[PDB]
Amino acid sequence: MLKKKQLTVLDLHPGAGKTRRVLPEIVREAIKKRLRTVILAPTRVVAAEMEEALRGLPVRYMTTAVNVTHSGTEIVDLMCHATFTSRLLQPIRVPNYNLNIMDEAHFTDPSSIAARGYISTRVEMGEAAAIFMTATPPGTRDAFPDSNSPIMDTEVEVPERAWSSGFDWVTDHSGKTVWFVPSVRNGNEIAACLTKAGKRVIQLSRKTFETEFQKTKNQEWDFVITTDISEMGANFKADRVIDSRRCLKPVILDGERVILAGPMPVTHASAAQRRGRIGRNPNKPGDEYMYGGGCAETDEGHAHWLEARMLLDNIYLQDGLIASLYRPEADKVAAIEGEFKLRTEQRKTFVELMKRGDLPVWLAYQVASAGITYTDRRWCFDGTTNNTIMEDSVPAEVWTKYGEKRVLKPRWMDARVCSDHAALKSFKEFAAGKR
Ligand SMILES: COc1ccc2[nH]cc(CN(C)C)c2c1
Repeated sequence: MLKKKQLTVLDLHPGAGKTRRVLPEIVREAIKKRLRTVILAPTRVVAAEMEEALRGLPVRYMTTAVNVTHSGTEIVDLMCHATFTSRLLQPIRVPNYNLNIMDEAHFTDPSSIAARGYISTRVEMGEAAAIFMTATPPGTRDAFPDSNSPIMDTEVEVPERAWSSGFDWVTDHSGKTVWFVPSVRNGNEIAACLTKAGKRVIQLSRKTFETEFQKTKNQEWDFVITTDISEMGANFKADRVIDSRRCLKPVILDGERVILAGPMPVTHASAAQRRGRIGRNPNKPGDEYMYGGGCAETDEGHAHWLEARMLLDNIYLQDGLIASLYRPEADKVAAIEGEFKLRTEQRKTFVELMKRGDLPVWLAYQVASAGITYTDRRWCFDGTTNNTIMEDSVPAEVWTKYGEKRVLKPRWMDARVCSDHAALKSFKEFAAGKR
């Protein structure tokens, strides 16, 4: 696998040992060959599982995930997908890694797509080797891959709302259930229904993931209610997955606004990763997968692939050259390589709006490309009336940095800034100049 100009897709089935058995063998070989190596974890929870698997190999942990003292002699770096892309965008030297290993390489967050595009471009140029580890590479059509033990697959109607009757099979279960919901808000309503029926529920989403995931280890629980983030290598001691098979799709309408479309069907990759949370113990057959809909290729036209192009257009590769998307996912967006390339100062603004501002890529780009500076929040208030953000069915209001109460009415509307209570709270703090 470790020959230059090679990209290997390590597509062993979920629970086959990619992370705990194969990755340490690769790293040991890399260190033997003196290859400067990066290991890309999708989340800090995976970064911590990798540290355990790699314990006593010389690896530099470039993450808060882990508390380890580095010797300064490591040639193997480990960091999150998002950190890799972040450091590429910033005026910080990223070494030209000879070997690029991406774990959970199916991850469809914009920074992950961009990282794959950058790495695969370097391999295509003959500059580096790469290994993408995932049971579900781009365009997979198999929602039911092999498992360590047999799975009971049942097509069943799955609740997406509180229920009073008709789903006795959900609560009649005496084991532990991981339930994939299409949104935080939908998870909140299901979680409250289960709690009222006496169940112990933990809720996971992107913003709460590291903190809340520890509860699945530290305390007893009956249900985990999670968004699609638990597709990226999150392990549970569970015997059932309930899968809505639905997700929200960010969609850019008329180049002008982002809406959250759906819920609509997940991809086959997503369905296989949701299912792949169970059947992992060869000694525990008959884990159950209950699925509530079909799969479809809903990544086509999904805003994440356009956002990935915005990131890659702003990463230096060589002279004016621009990294392409990884070939199998390059048709998911109709974008012109370089159309989003920003001048030095606008690019700095773009980066800060993402890193400090915590704005979605698409929205960061609109602001930066309009020549607005990072701390100038007038655009949060000067949009058309149709861009008014609602809070409990009244216009949301914030005090501006000037001390004026104003209606939140952003010049560009991205539904992700107000998709749930936590998101809207964060965007109000931004509009107020609080970060
Ligand atoms: C106070 O102003 C309001 C309250 C409720 C509303 N429902 C629809 C609109 C108009 N839209 C631009 C928010 C509206 C305005």
